[PDB]
Amino acid sequence: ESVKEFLAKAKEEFLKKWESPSQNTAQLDHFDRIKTLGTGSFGRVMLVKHKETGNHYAMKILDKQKVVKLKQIEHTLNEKRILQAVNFPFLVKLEFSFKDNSNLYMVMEYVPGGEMFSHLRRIGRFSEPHARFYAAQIVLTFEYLHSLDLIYRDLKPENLLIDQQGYIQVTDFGFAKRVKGRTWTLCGTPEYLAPEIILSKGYNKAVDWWALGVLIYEMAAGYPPFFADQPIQIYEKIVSGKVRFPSHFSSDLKDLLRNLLQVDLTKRFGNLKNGVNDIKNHKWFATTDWIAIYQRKVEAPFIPKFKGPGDTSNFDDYEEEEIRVSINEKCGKEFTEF
Ligand SMILES: Nc1ncnc2cccnc12
Repeated sequence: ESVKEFLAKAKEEFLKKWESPSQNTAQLDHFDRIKTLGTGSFGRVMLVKHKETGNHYAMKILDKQKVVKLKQIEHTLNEKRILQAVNFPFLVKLEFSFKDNSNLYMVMEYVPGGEMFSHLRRIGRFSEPHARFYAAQIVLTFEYLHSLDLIYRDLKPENLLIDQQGYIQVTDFGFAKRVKGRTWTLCGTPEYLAPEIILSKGYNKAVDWWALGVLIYEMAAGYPPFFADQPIQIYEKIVSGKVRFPSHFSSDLKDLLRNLLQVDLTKRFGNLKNGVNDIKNHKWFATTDWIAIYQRKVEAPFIPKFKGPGDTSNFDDYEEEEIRVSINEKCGKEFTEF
């Protein structure tokens, strides 16, 4: 009942913000630009510093004209509307949003420890206790999101930031969506796509649980279970029903992964009548204190090395390009609700 009442209150608070989203809560010249942290086909993420408070933030900047061209309008409205409405210990916090003639802006707490991707590649692979610590946070985050009728759809090591206490902060809600029933958009990263996405079926929250299986495999092995030079070759392996496990995997880990990487979505863990409890009660999680994880009372496997809230040493170097704002408004109608 404690879990039921927790999720009931979580949905109440989410729906209130979902129905009346915040808008236009800062502007660009409130911030100093420090460094580019990441870049993509229609946007980038910048470390900025608020000029009055001195607080650091990660500012995601989306070029409206490129969003329209790459057909991401609904997705970018999804991302901001969901992000301003959620509240959970392992979700990055959105502090401000706003738009101008050229760009959409989402200003989030800056997580200085870097992406899980970098740490995993630097160490090679995580021990099973280490992987289990991160996986538990994802299980709880998906329990939270799915109860709000949200699907995340972009689980991968690059989107999991390690914070100052060594806990996960999920970033990038670019593909997240509120869904009652099924949805159909082809999106995600090829290595992490469930078979039903590849086969163009109407799919549901089960694709997140599949992605968790890929993520746990990758954390524990150092590479994802379906790998190839071309995406088409990755897709053939995903739909085949065949995964090979390293010998060092425990029997409990292999058993959990066979049930998360179940190609038949009606037999996949997290999508059965017991929902998430088939995962939480699995023998691989027998040592996990779910409440202690939620309360951030478990000592983390490692704390990232960084010097302070403005340290960027755990992120990589990108060409520094202008943040240009046109003298004319672009795509005003398409982003009216942002
Ligand atoms: N919130 C963030 N904090 C730190 N680095 C990031 C990189 C990409 C996206 N978001 C962030």
